[PDB]
Amino acid sequence: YPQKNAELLSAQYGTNLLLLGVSVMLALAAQSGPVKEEHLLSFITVLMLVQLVWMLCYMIRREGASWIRGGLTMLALLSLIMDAFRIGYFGVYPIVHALHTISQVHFLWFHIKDVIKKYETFERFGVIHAVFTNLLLWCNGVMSVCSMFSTSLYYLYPFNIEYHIFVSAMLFGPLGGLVALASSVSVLVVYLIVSMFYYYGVAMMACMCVGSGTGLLVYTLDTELLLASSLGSWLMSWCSVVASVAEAGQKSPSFSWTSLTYSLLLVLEKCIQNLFIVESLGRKRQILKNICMFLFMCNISLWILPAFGCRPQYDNPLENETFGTSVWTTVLNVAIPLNLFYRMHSVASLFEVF
Amino acid sequence: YPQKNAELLSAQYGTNLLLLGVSVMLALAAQSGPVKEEHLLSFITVLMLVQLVWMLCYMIRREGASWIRGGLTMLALLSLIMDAFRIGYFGVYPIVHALHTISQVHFLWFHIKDVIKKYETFERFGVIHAVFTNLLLWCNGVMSVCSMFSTSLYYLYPFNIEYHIFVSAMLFGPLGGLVALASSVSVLVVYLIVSMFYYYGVAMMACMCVGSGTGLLVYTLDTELLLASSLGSWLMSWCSVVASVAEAGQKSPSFSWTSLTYSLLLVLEKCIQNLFIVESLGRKRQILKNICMFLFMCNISLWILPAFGCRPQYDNPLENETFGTSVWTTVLNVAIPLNLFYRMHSVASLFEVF
Ligand SMILES: CC(C)CCC[C@@H](C)[C@H]1CC[C@H]2[C@@H]3CC=C4C[C@@H](OC(=O)CCC(=O)O)CC[C@]4(C)[C@H]3CC[C@]12C
Ligand SMILES: CC(C)CCC[C@@H](C)[C@H]1CC[C@H]2[C@@H]3CC=C4C[C@@H](OC(=O)CCC(=O)O)CC[C@]4(C)[C@H]3CC[C@]12C
Ligand SMILES: CC(C)CCC[C@@H](C)[C@H]1CC[C@H]2[C@@H]3CC=C4C[C@@H](OC(=O)CCC(=O)O)CC[C@]4(C)[C@H]3CC[C@]12C
Ligand SMILES: CC(C)CCC[C@@H](C)[C@H]1CC[C@H]2[C@@H]3CC=C4C[C@@H](OC(=O)CCC(=O)O)CC[C@]4(C)[C@H]3CC[C@]12C
Ligand SMILES: CC(C)CCC[C@@H](C)[C@H]1CC[C@H]2[C@@H]3CC[C@@H]4C[C@@H](O)CC[C@]4(C)[C@H]3CC[C@]12C
Ligand SMILES: CC(C)CCC[C@@H](C)[C@H]1CC[C@H]2[C@@H]3CC[C@@H]4C[C@@H](O)CC[C@]4(C)[C@H]3CC[C@]12C
Ligand SMILES: CC(C)CCC[C@@H](C)[C@H]1CC[C@H]2[C@@H]3CC[C@@H]4C[C@@H](O)CC[C@]4(C)[C@H]3CC[C@]12C
Ligand SMILES: CC(C)CCC[C@@H](C)[C@H]1CC[C@H]2[C@@H]3CC[C@@H]4C[C@@H](O)CC[C@]4(C)[C@H]3CC[C@]12C
Repeated sequence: YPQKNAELLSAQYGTNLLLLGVSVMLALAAQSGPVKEEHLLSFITVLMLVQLVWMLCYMIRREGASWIRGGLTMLALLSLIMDAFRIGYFGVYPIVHALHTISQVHFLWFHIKDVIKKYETFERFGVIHAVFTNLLLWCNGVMSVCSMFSTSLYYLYPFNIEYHIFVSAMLFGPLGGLVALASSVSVLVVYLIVSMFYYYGVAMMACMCVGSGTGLLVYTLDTELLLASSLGSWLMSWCSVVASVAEAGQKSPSFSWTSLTYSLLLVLEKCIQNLFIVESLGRKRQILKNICMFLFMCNISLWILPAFGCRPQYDNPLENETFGTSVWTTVLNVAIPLNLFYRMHSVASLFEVF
Repeated sequence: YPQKNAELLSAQYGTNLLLLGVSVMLALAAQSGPVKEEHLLSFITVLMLVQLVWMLCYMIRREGASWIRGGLTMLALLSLIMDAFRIGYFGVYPIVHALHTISQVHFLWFHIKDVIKKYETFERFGVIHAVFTNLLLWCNGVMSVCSMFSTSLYYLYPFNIEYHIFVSAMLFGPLGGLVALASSVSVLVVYLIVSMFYYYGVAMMACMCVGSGTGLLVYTLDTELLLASSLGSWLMSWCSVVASVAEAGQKSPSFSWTSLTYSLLLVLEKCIQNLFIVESLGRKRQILKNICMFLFMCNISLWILPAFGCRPQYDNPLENETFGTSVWTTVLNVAIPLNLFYRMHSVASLFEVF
């Protein structure tokens, strides 16, 4: 049997798998009579069950990496406690999801590395199924003692979405840094006990742009992953830029050239850092070392801030009136958990450079 | 200067170019105060002007293929008369668009082939700009004597969108066939002078599936283009399948197992034909020849039918109540002009096989 056809036929299966999801999601976004949320939960439940069964059949037949695995396991633990909370609240979906999570963690830990290397068409259909089950659970995620459950679900939400992003992915000077690490926590605490976030972010992004530009002046999977994760922040930034300029057209002190500069600096920071990292992969070596140090000790600060819930973007009245509550909320729900992945990738890459 | 960075930096530019569009489109879909349609028209007008200027600078510095060029030129002629009608109705956009169309046609005809071969960073930024200007004009297209203008704009609409698809692309037995060619016109005329369309399509897709399957039993850019264009019909089909099943849950004779079979056959037909074509690229040779003949003389029939305006899908009350008028309309607006590209590609490929 020619094996190229398996790549094509499986690929067609995979895209039909995604497109069926889109159809059921579209019929749900419309909030029409015939399609209810339970139909989407049933659908994906059926896809997880199919996956589990595939893994069981595989086990029957068989009669950098450290950072990736650590991130995967910790995200899995958070996505599993997310289900412990859902199950505690009361349906069926959180149980199949918990089983799926446990399965994925185990398979990725022990087999995806080299066991799968020797393969034919069974694995080619299995992997595509897993990729489009995860990449469709991220869709469902993004779309979707009462205060105890609400608080825990809030804090765990970006980690469940990031979990799905991370699994999708796999299946398919120094003094300023050290001060910044303490400042991140200080900003978080004072926020919990708005404008400080934007001022901190602008100052931090300007310093990062200067550092990375200096490093460039002194001078394929990683580049693609950096760009793929960068798109979340780029979308969020351009939404803020469009709303800020549109309001700036009329008489309004809303923007105060602080949300526009912030958004443009975020775009510039990412566009420069991606090149610095890609290029990195006698007296000048020390400054390059200081650049690598100051940069990842800064990356961590901007990764802790959204990770611990200080995110003020959901409370912005400008881009909610401009884009709509559900649209702006969804855009933030996409950009935030992907940004939490990008920053860790950046830290690990800069560390390995150093 | 290292040239790899140009690929990365230009790529970042290109995706930011797309994301800015998305932001302005999102602020427009919301139909909020600050963003009007004129801001989107101004935006893209600015991008075309930039492109034109790029081409002028390029000309200053310089001090299968037949089917592709023919399709491009005829689509350009239809997209240009589209502007002749818009200009006749009265702003600025149709004039810049006409200039853009004339530019593209000329550049693609004489230079894109080999003149650009010798290049550095100017061309790398130029091509990405052109790709994301066209691939964003397709977005605007899809979203958007009065009866004379309405009639002409209706008939020319799929050809303007297909024009943008085609340009995006480039920048980045026998007796049954002969009868089918006459039947396509007969069906078109009787439709203009509904159920016949669905019965014809079901009969035709079942015959195509049998032919292609038989050919497979007897036994990289083209495969990717076939899949990329197939996704339009796959989305449209899964929308019909989801709405049909959801209605089938309740007591309803709407589906009548004619829209569900049609949609599933369309998916199967495409999934089998894509493999037949990819595999194709003593006594059994004659049947294979008959298969190639019967198939492209059938492909043409299903390409003439939507091309000449017999498309009844816009009048479906089921998938408009199920998905919403604007959503179902948009889905058809995507699937139809892409399907018109797929079928021509299929005919040209089968012809070359024969
Ligand atoms: C890298 C490749 C394999 C995937 C590319 C990312 C996808 C996961 C993205 C691409 C476009 C996205 C889709 C864009 C638009 C919509 C429409 C949206 O429907 C709406 O609610 C709009 C208004 C309405 O219809 O109510 C629901 C999510 C969905 C299907 C999307 C979910 C995420 C998708 C599939
Ligand atoms: C990588 C490149 C080449 C692809 C670029 C595609 C992105 C620009 C897409 C992918 C995900 C999309 C988003 C995914 C889903 C939605 C859902 C939609 O929200 C709704 O569900 C409708 C509101 C309601 O619930 O009524 C608004 C559009 C938005 C934010 C989409 C906007 C466009 C995005 C960012
Ligand atoms: C092959 C690569 C380079 C591109 C992939 C195809 C894109 C051209 C597609 C992918 C997802 C699509 C987007 C999906 C979702 C939306 C949301 C949509 O906004 C809505 O109207 C939803 C509800 C609302 O917000 O009112 C407008 C079109 C847009 C931006 C899309 C336009 C076409 C996009 C960018
Ligand atoms: C190639 C693979 C890996 C990517 C799959 C992405 C598709 C599933 C995306 C690309 C284009 C998207 C469509 C582009 C734009 C819209 C606009 C949106 O319509 C609106 O503008 C909102 C209605 C209003 O105007 O109020 C509804 C979703 C829809 C049909 C999107 C549904 C999801 C689609 C088909
Ligand atoms: C990885 C895991 C083993 C340890 C850390 C992950 C955290 C996200 C988890 C671990 C246990 C969780 C806590 C237990 C229950 C709590 C209810 C209420 O009072 C506010 C949130 C509340 C205090 C939770 C916040 C998030 C926590 C702290
Ligand atoms: C690798 C990475 C994915 C791990 C992330 C772990 C964090 C999400 C965990 C670690 C410890 C947790 C905190 C401890 C208890 C806290 C008190 C109460 O107000 C609820 C939030 C509260 C402040 C928690 C927020 C989430 C934290 C910060
Ligand atoms: C390529 C081009 C040179 C020739 C064919 C392309 C067609 C899509 C174009 C050519 C001229 C166009 C016609 C001229 C004006 C007409 C107004 C009204 O009575 C109904 C539509 C109306 C009759 C148009 C239909 C579409 C036509 C027929
Ligand atoms: C290569 C490909 C992109 C070329 C497509 C050309 C067609 C769109 C053109 C060719 C001739 C045109 C027809 C001639 C006049 C017609 C009478 C009136 O009722 C308006 C529609 C009317 C029936 C036209 C529909 C569009 C046609 C069929």
